[PDB]
Amino acid sequence: MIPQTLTNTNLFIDGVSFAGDVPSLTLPKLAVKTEQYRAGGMDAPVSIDMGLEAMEAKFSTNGARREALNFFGLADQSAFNGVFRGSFKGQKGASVPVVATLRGLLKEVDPGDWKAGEKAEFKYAVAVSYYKLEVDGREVYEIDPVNGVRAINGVDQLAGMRNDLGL
Amino acid sequence: MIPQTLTNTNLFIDGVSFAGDVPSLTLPKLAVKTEQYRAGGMDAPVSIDMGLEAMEAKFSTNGARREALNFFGLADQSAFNGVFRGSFKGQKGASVPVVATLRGLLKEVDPGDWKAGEKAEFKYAVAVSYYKLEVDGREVYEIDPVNGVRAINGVDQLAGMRNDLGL
Amino acid sequence: MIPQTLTNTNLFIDGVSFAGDVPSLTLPKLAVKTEQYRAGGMDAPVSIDMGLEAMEAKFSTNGARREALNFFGLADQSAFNGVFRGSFKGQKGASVPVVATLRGLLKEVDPGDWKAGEKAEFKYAVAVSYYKLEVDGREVYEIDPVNGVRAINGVDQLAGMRNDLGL
Amino acid sequence: MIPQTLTNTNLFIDGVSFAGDVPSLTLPKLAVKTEQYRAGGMDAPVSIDMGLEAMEAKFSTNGARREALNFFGLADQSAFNGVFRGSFKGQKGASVPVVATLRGLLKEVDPGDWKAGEKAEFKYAVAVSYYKLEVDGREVYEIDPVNGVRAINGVDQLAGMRNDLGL
Amino acid sequence: MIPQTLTNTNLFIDGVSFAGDVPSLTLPKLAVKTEQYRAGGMDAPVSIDMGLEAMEAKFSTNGARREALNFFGLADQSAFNGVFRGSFKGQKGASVPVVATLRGLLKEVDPGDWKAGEKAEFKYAVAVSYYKLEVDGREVYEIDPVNGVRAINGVDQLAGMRNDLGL
Amino acid sequence: MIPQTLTNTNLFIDGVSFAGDVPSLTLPKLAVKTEQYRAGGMDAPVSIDMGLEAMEAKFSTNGARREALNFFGLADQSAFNGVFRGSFKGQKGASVPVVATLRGLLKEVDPGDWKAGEKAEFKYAVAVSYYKLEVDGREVYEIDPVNGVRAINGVDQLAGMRNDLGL
Amino acid sequence: MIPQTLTNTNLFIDGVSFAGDVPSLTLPKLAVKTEQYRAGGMDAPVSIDMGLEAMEAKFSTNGARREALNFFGLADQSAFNGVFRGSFKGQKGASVPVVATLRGLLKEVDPGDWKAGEKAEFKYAVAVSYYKLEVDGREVYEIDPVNGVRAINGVDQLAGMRNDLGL
Amino acid sequence: MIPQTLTNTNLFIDGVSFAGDVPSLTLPKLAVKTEQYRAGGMDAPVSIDMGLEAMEAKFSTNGARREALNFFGLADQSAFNGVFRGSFKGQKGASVPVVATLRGLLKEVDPGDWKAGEKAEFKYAVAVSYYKLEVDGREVYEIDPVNGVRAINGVDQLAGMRNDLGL
Amino acid sequence: MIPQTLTNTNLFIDGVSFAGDVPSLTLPKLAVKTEQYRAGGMDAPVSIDMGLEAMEAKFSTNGARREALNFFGLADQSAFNGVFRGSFKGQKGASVPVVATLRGLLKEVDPGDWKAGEKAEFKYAVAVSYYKLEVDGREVYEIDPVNGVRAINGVDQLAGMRNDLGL
Amino acid sequence: MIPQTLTNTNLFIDGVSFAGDVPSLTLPKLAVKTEQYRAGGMDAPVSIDMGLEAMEAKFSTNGARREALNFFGLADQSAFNGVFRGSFKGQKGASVPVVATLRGLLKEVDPGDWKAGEKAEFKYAVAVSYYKLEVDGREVYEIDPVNGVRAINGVDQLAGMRNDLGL
Amino acid sequence: MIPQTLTNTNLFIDGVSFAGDVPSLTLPKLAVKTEQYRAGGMDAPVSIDMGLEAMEAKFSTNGARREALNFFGLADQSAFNGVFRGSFKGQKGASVPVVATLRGLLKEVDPGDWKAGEKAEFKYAVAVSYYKLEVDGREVYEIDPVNGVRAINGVDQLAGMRNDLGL
Amino acid sequence: MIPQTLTNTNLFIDGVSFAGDVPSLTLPKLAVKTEQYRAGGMDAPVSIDMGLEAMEAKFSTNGARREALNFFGLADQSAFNGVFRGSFKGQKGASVPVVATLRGLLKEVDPGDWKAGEKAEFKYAVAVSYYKLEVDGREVYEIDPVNGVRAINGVDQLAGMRNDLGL
Repeated sequence: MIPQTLTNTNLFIDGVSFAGDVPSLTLPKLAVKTEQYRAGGMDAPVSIDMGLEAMEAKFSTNGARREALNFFGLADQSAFNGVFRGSFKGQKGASVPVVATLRGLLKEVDPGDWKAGEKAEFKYAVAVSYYKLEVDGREVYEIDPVNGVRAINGVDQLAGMRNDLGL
Repeated sequence: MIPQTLTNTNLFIDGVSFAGDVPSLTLPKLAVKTEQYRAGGMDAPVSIDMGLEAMEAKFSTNGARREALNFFGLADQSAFNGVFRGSFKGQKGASVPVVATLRGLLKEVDPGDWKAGEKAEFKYAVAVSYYKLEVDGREVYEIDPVNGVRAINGVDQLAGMRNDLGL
Repeated sequence: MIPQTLTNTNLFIDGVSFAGDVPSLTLPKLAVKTEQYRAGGMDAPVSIDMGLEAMEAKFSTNGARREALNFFGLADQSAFNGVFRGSFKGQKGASVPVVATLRGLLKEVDPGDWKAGEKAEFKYAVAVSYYKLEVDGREVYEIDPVNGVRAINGVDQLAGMRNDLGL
Repeated sequence: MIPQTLTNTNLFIDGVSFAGDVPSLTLPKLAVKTEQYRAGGMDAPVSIDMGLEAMEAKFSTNGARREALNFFGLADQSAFNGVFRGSFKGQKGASVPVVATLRGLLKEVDPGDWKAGEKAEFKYAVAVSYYKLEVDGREVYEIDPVNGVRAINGVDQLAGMRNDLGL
Repeated sequence: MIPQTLTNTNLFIDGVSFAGDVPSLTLPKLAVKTEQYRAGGMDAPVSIDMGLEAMEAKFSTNGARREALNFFGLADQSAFNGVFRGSFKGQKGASVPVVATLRGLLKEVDPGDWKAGEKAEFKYAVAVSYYKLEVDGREVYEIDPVNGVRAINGVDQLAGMRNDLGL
Repeated sequence: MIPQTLTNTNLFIDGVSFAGDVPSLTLPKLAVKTEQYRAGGMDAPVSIDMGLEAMEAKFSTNGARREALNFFGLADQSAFNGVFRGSFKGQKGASVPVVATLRGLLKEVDPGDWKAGEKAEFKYAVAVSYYKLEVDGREVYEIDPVNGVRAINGVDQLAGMRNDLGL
Repeated sequence: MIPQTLTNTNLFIDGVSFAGDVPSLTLPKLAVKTEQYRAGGMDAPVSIDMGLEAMEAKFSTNGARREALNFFGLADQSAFNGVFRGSFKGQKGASVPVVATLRGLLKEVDPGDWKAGEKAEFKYAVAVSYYKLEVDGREVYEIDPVNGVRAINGVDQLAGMRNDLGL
Repeated sequence: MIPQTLTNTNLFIDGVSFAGDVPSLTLPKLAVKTEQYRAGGMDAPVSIDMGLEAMEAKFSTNGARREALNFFGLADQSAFNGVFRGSFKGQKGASVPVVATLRGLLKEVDPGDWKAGEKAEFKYAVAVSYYKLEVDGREVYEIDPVNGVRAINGVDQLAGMRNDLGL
Repeated sequence: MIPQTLTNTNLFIDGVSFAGDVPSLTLPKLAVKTEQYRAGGMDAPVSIDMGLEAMEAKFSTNGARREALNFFGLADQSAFNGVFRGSFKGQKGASVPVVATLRGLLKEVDPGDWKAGEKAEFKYAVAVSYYKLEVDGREVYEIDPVNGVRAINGVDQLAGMRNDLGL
Repeated sequence: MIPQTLTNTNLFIDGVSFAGDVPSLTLPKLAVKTEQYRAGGMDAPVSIDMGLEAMEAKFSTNGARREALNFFGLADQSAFNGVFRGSFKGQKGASVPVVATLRGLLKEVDPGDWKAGEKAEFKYAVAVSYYKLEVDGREVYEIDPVNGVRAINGVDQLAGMRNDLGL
Repeated sequence: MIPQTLTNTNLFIDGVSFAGDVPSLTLPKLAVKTEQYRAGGMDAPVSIDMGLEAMEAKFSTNGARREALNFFGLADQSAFNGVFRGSFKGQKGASVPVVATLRGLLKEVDPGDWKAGEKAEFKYAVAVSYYKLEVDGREVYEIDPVNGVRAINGVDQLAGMRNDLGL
Repeated sequence: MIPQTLTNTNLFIDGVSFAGDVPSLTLPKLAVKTEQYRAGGMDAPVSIDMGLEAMEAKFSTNGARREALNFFGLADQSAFNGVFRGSFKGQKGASVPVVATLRGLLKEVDPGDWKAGEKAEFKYAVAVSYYKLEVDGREVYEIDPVNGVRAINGVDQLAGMRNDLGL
């Protein structure tokens, strides 16, 4: 119960600050692989959580930022680290930091149309292999796909699966 | 026969009020699985009610509302409760409350593009496993898919199906 | 040879007047299942009338109109009656009533985005099982799919089919 | 020399009309037992008419139509009567009735997969012991296998065989 | 070599003039069934004329014009006659009449959204079984699909096909 | 003469309800061992009813339903009971129960491909040693193979055979 | 060396034109009874021409065309005459007629599934006892199986066989 | 290195000038059938030139230009000649003529919506069977598909193919 | 009576975890050698349990997993152990482990088509000589073919056979 | 080590060029009659070369190409000559001619379904009695079955067989 | 951490400067063929780098630039060289050159609609067979697909692949 | 426990690299001749290893690769050597070489349909007489059929057979 939204952002990659060239910043969309499930004895289908969808982050630059141009197509996937920061200010004089540590693959580099008097707008896309979202210094999520972590507030929801499969 | 429409809204999740951060609120669309049916002796197809479609609610926030960010991807589906409220005011000085109790899965979390001076606009989607719509304190609907309830004004339309299938 | 168009409308359901809450009214589209037919000895295909398409009416409300919210998903299909009225006024001071009696299924209920200061705009859709259109008090059409009626000005075009099939 | 095809159908069994539940209707395929015949003095084989193949009709229902469910496996073969009707409409406003009186055995009852929100689609098959096809009220064929009738336009083609065999 | 375009139009159906209610008039699009043909010894494909596409005219009314509402879905296809007229005026004071006699099926009737203070805009579509276009009183085209006519300036281009097929 | 089809289903085994896990339900196909019979003096073969074919039911589950996993390969054949229920709803508000009591052998258990994010889809097959189909509470069939029952509407068609063979 | 293909077709039977109802037309496939022959002193088998295969034409109708429905199963084989015509148009404005006179047996009549709003598609098959193919008014082939004719451009290839066998 | 672009255009067909009615003129798009080719030993796919795509020109008129209305659907494909002219003026006082001789089929005639006070806008499309583009009086291209010409500045790139295939 | 299905899997061989490379996992199909049995005095055949069919498991890898590539074709059959694990999660927050201990022969290794930018998809097949299925830590089955065990819930159904044969 | 593939083709028969009508061209498949051979002292079978399989070429036309329609069923087998040409262009500007001289029997002529607005697609098949494949003007193969030639790069592999058999 | 973007551009082809006619310049998009990979023991899919996607550059001209009009469809693919230059100026007085040497195929030439008083806007597309991007005189990337180079800052990421495949 | 799959491939034959023309590469399938064995005292059959199946490799080219076209049908079987290489890259920056040395017979050469603008796709098949698979430089398998070798990790599983048979 208070107005609040984004006011400013910033991007870190390999400790390098892009405070100055992140026009668009995108936190990877989160979804589950809902399988609409209808069986006998039930009229209306119910969705079932059958795991997460593929994550994909995105962030853009307007200049030839050789840092994060040199992380495309590396053989060492998951070497592309990253931190998405966002400053959420309420109505009142209070600021909520939001942090999304990423680690994965710089999937794509898509230089837009160079129109000779218009912004370059390099679009990137990242295929995420690790996702930790923090709000106000507190863990909200932590995915680790390959290790089987899906944590909510520090509670791994997948502990039962890990027990069933024996890691 | 009176003008009337929405004037203001509010969202409750787990008793927490979001009176202040619900720019877009969406009641789940309702449909039936009409199978266009044409047989011999009839020129034009007739639709047949073969059950309901999948429900999906949606609601959005602009700030890192840790409540309802921490209900994504939980193992305990249907733990995501929810109440969609809407205040319908007529022309004259009268107000009609509309309430849609929900219970299901927080299917999706889709943080929009962070553009550094624009609203964050976190989009969520909910896969609904229970739907009770009330208007002016009176039951309009109640779905319970897994138990086989499709009630209109308190009249379970599926009672014949439940008798035929023996629960 | 006179200008003329719609000026105002109204909706009846179960004798209840919605004179006041029908922003959009839609008469069900009418089509035939034309099968583009080309055979030997003819260069260009000719369409063949192989029956009608599925009908679908639509009408919307902005308030929680409990009448016609309580006709969704009823087991008794074709209990959803309905009358679409439209007042066509010419250039000169004359008014032509257009009436489309409907009877079928309230197929769908789709509450739009509740944006907290914008109209609700409940979208409905109806799967029609009976369609009688009247203009100026005169029968233009009457479909009855299940009985095999497709009348034009009172002339059942399907009488030959009914004779061939023996009802 | 006119476009024409099927527009609508209907099924009668024991005088009961299934005007409403015949999604697929199949007239029994007709063939002769061609024996590809090659002899001395001829390069290319010629087919010889050595009688008809087995007939088999088919028709389907989507509901538990107790009429024609209760004609399976009866001891009294040929008690399963039947009339396949089809309304062939030309391009112009003319309708040609096609009628295939059948009489034989309800050979098979094959309820399809009940998928809980999909049509039932009971498939039947009929082993035919009598076949009279009529077009526009005129006899086209009449088979009577056991009596040795194969009539074309009222002309029993098997009269020579009946004379040779002495009935 | 002179500026020229459409200035005004009119529609006749069954001799009835709609001088007053034809907001949109559409002459049926004409195309050939080009099969992009590439063979050995040729690099680039060449299109081949393999006959015409299906024709479809369209015209709209804003009032309940009972004439041409009563020609939908008639059993007698090709009873829907029609004349599309268009007055092409040059720069100089000269007017070129364009006439497209049509005859076919009123395929479709699609009453637009009745918005209570907006034009009705009944959309129709016609499946054409005969097309004669005239410009300045002179035959430009004449299709007759079922008889195998595709005339240009009175020259049936299909005469060779008619000779080959023997009508 | 009314539209009607399946809307929902359910399965009972040993009184246990699987209202919730029967994606596909299959009633055993019914056929007779038609021997296409051609003799002297008849041109076209006639099928003869020489008894029924082997029955086989099928039903599937997506979870490890230990009930009906523990009925495979039991020494006591015919201990696998079962009830296939199906709710056939007409167009109008009426529901027709269909019941197929089964008793036989759980012939087969075929766990589909486990694809790590897709339904399990355990396929079963049942070899039926008893089949009673009921529609709307009325006996349609009753097979009892080993006792020699083939009843239609309560009329054992095999009574003549039982008399001839002396039980 | 010119593009060319089929553009339109037509069928004659007993002088009756089916210019209007021949969706699919099939000229009988031609083959020889190649016996793959390998002997001593040769590594790879060579095919030997040991006569022709059985011919079979096919053509279909969508309406109850009583002409060519009344030629099935006639005692007088080879009374079913027939002419398959095809208009082959090149790229340039030239048309090549192709004609296949047939004479044989209407082997088969296979009415497809009547689906109540879909084409009937009567499939026929013809067992051919005479085959003359003409292109551009010139004899390409003439088979006469029973008389021992296999002519190419008017040259009976079987004259040596006829001499050897003495007719 | 000089500014330059289109300033004015014109169309010739059969020597007739349409200096006055060519609002939109389109030179046929040119492409090659690139097959994205990836093999062993190479990470990234390389496109391969496997011939040209289908060409299609377009040009429009607003009046009933009987010339080029009378070239649709002619049996003599490639009788539709044509010359697309365009005057490219630089910054300085110099003009570069661009000429695209065409020859092919007037594929399509698509009269737009006649809206009674709006331009007619007849859209045409041409299927091209010959394409010679000239700039400043010099040959840039010449396709001749059927003869196997793809010339650049007078150099047939397909000479090797013609040698390999022996014309 | 609860929704439930597979969400994730894992494979163990010789204690080595393939948590990361099991795209497809297949539990061996289970069947009995039903001999359709018909005798005198019974119309319809009854299936008889005459033992189990051959078992065959399958599992696939996309990388050269030297573990389980080195168990093919070993002289010591039944040295190929194995554990198929599957995590079945219900609707609610509960997880059911399913375990199938296997022991037999790695029958087959079938590397799919290596397409240079597509998954390798090594297909394996296992010929099973021992099968214990467990659900939720409880024995469902245990086959031991060579020792004559077919246990259901710990009850050897073959004890009578072992007594009859004296081990 | 260079990308390369087919770009265009052509067919010669009796010196006549079909540059324009060879949509599909097929070089005859080559195989050996491998007899999977397993003997004592060897675990795994080894294939043995026991001669070639039967060859069969194929090529198709869409028009009534009287040349190569008049070579079917000739008494003089091996009079059907033929040259299959194919232009293989690399990535770089180089073209590799591939030539397969054929000589054998036009085995089969299979006119596809004439669908009245679709390509004719005459399928042929050739039974080959001589096969010389050349690449870039160099002999790759030469079969002569009846003379016992199987040459690779001019080296008759069958010379030992010819010596053993004395021609 | 400094504002920076594109201010001006230029194109070189074959050493010819188009300083004056490059309205739109496009550097080829870079991506990897991510295969979303999910296996056992992991909830969420991880993308895998399986090589690069097809590259495609684009650049446009408004005048008939005979240079780079004469490089379309050349037999010698990779003869189309090219240099994309872009001047990135920061906030402060500093300029960063960006250079993308290209070499491949001028895939496509697409002259836009010539509207008689609007820019011509010739669109080209290039299929790239070599890509070296340089920023500030330093190598950022170098692809060479056919040789297997994917260099980052001079470090060939594909050296392991080249070792594994032996070039 | 790491994601990994194929990324790129290559083929060597006689030391010649086909780095550039191996669209599909197939390692020979490996199986054993399992004889499903059931005896007295055992309910369920057990498979027995009775030796290996026939091996068959496959690899394809799109150009006339005279190397490996000139190894078909050679008298000297097992002169066709070969090395199948595959680069398996994990998630992390590591590459696993897989090598399958082959030696046998080029069994088959099957040039696909040459469609004049589509890849040639020469399919080959190899009958293998020697198979050594290596992963990461380590011997996984070595078959030598004729010498009786079936090695796993350097351990000849057939040593007992060789002792029993005395070589």
